[PDB]
Amino acid sequence: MEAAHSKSTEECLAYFGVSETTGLTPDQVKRHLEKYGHNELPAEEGKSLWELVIEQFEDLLVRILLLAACISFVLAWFEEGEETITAFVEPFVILLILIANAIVGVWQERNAENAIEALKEYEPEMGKVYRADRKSVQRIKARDIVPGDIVEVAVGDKVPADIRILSIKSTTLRVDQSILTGESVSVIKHTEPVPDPRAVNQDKKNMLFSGTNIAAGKALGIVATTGVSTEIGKIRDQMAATEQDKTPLQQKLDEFGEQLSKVISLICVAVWLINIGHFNDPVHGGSWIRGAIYYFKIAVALAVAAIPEGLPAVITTCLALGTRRMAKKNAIVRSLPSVETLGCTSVICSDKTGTLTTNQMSVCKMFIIDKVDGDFCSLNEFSITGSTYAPEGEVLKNDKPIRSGQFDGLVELATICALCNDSSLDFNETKGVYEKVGEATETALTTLVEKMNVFNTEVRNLSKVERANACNSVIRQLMKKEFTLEFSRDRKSMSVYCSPAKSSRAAVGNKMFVKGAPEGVIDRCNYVRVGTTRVPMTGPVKEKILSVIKEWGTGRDTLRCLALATRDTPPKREEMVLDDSSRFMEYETDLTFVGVVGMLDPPRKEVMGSIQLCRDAGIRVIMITGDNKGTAIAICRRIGIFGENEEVADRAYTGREFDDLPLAEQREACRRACCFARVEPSHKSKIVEYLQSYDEITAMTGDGVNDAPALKKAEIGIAMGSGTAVAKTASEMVLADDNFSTIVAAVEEGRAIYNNMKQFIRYLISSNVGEVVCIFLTAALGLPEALIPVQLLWVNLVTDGLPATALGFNPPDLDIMDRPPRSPKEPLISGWLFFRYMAIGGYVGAATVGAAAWWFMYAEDGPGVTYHQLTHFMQCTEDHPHFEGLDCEIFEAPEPMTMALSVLVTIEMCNALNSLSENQSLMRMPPWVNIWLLGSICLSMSLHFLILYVDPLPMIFKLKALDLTQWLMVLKISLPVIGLDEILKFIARNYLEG
Ligand SMILES: C/C=C/C/C(C)=C\[C@H]1C/C=C/C=C/C[C@H](C)/C=C(\C)[C@@H](OC)C/C=C/[C@@H](O[C@@H]2O[C@H](CO)[C@@H](O)[C@H](OC)[C@H]2O)CC(=O)O1
Ligand code: NA
Repeated sequence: MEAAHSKSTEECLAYFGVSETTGLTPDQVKRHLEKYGHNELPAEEGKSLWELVIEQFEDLLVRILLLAACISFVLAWFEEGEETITAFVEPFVILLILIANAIVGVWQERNAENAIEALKEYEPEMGKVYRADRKSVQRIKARDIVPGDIVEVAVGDKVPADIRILSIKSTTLRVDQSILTGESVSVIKHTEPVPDPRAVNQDKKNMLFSGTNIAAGKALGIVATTGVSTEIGKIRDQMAATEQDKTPLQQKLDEFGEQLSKVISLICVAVWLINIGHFNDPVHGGSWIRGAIYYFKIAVALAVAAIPEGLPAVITTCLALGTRRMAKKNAIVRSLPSVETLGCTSVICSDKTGTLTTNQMSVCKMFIIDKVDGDFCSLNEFSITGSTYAPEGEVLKNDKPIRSGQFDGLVELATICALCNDSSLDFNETKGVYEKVGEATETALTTLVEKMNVFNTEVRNLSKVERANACNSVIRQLMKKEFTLEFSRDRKSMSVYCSPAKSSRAAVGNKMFVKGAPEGVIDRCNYVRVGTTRVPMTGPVKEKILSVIKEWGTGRDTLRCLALATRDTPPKREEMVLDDSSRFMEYETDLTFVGVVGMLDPPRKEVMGSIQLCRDAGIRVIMITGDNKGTAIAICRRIGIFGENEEVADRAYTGREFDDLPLAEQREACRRACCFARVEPSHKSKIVEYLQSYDEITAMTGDGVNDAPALKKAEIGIAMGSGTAVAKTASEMVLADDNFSTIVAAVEEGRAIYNNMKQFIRYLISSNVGEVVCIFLTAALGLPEALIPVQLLWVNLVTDGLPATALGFNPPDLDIMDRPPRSPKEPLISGWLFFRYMAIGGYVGAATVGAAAWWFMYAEDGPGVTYHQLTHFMQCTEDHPHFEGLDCEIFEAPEPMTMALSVLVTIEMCNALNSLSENQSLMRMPPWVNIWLLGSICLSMSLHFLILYVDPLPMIFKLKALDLTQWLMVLKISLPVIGLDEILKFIARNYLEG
């Protein structure tokens, strides 16, 4: 029964066919349980296993690198040399990274909590039911409960299923629907049906939702829906169906992997096409097995050279170090990738109360009728000082302090604010200030009564605690609070029936003090108070009332007006039906207007600049609020979303308006709307869908379970620190101080990280491009091997990894918030940037190959050899006469490879300094700016010397120590890379920037 709220209690019993006295018979229990199933959310199966590891080896590059290990393992065993430990190193280190890199991607254990599992914390273990097999109540497992069950609930009990209330045994039934609404105010429930079939959960005043817990009272009802059919269940299915996309950066890296695979695959074919001349060679010239060793040992080098093996470790360390910066700036980021995509935030949908405002409600102004006479009419405006819940303030008229007690209208003003009020004040000694108890709205009225002091009570003699509820208690001495008519969205008001104490205070029997929305209350007023006297509600007077209320709400004050009226001749205690919530409005009729009070929910102290900060950053800010369209717009103009004097008729909508628009115009409205008032529960996720349709990175925010689906669907889900756990687990970010400013502050960090992140990405890729050119040059020309795959890995992992990680601490390029958001489909390298690192990669390739060729030919300690015979090193044993000087092992010498490797390492240290800034010259930007970079460079070169000195290492890397004689040549060939890059930077700023 999904529409059980609209059906009467007799109808729900008739549908399921169950007796309220007996309950479901064990036969029915078997039938209902086998039909509707168990009352429990589906166990989130489809979890990770060994398959999660398989997913890491699904891409193309990972298979190419894996293939490099298999081919390497084949060539590892096949060798004549009697070397032991160095045998299984090439295929060993590959698995080390392939395993390590896979573990990083599989790392979704500690860096990501489950949202649906946190949602299962609301469904209780056991629940009470009345079955036909027994007489007394019997508690069973909540899962065993089925639709049609006659369940029982009391105070403290957690509601097991969506229950249609049948009978309330206690005096009044209160439930804390904080998770399914947000307001901590325990709403009062009733038994009568709600006529609207598609009414919102907040309107269903005869339903107990699962997950909710009874704050007070005891009642019995029939179970309407269970499992996924409940309100919690329907929210769960929305989250389960919602698929989260991957950050635009992640899509670029997956895209780069596909491109890099074609590059490796193309070069492998290119290398084979260059050696197509071997077709025109004798079969007795040698063995094909010797040529196959070259083809296989080359391909493995290509895979290792092209791939940036250290990249994943570099970003994981950077983003982890970026997470700590987020936490310090009040921003608990969930996942690692979230810190980067945060900078690409183009839209920020935020809630007004709590986030944009301080939630420190306080009455600022208030007016009453001065006197009425024909067409003439005059009011009596006042102003209250002290934007806080503390009574430390005063009342003044026209910027002059006055005694509130001297106005009879103000006396009843404070009377209604004190009586018609369930909240109160409470002084906290630990904090050292006055705290609120209940609603922010009602507590402000409590504070107002304390400031006014209409009956002139002693205040200086009182203590700090007695001062809390002094004036309010004095009011309670006069009138007795008989009963209160609960607040409802149908009439938008609240009244309280009151009887005078035994003292004869000139009271006309009993009274009703109304409090609620202006337009609703003023219309039901047929009379108007004038201090002590009363006059009929005339036209001219009603104009002045709504005009001032219009001025306060629409004006710069942006006040939440609240009309206060009183019923002088209310119906008798017997005639009033206390259970019928619909008749409450009729009871609140024929009222006498007393006065209006205007309160303000003060905007955040820093939102003025944060909003303006988004204006420059090109980020669109949309406000979601519960205020009316008129005031919501006025508030938007105040904080900065709107200008003080611009047109915003189509740039702002209500829940009613937006819902009435067609599907096409709803999407058209979301691309220009910057304010949504009176928003429906499901409208949050709708707006996200329309925003996502324009390929726009959205940042929706919430706090309760209602917003979970919207947060889950949004790219950047934002939750509050004071929000529920489900909102936190579903969101990508959690605001520590619940501030809109900390969102923008985090977004600014997101762009700063992405700039530094994108920088070392081009740095590593630049090195990988050079390693491919080094291999292709030494292979195509037919030269001896310049670099070994075991060497290239240690270069990408350590020597390039350390500085690349140190590049994450690069100084933030100022004026970053001046530029617009990073485009989702923006390439990492393109145009001039591609040519820039292409030339840099092109030079290092020739430098490393030339460095090795230097030792083979024009060397000091090396042999005096020429180029034409150096390319024919594979024919050393064959063509004996042409090659004669020393052993053939000299072609496979460690010296020339040490030169090629030293030149590669030295240049990357210089290229790391080139990566300090993208275009800013090293003359402008000092190389010693980033201290962590210099520390990493010193550590890298220290490790470079380590693999040459400490004997155990160089034997494995196939290297031999170089003296000062050989190191000089390395610096001569390496250092020129800075000058070349300096020229490219100079060309970029001059003949490009325009
Ligand atoms: C981009 C932000 C990601 C967050 C993060 C915490 C970790 C990321 C950092 C990403 C590095 C990418 C490098 C590209 C390069 C060509 C590939 C190599 C060296 C690869 O080695 C050949 C290593 C890849 C390891 C990472 O693998 C993940 O594999 C998944 C399945 O295909 C993809 O969905 C992820 O796409 C972004 C991808 O990152 C381990 C990992 O999670 O690392
Ligand atoms: Na999400």
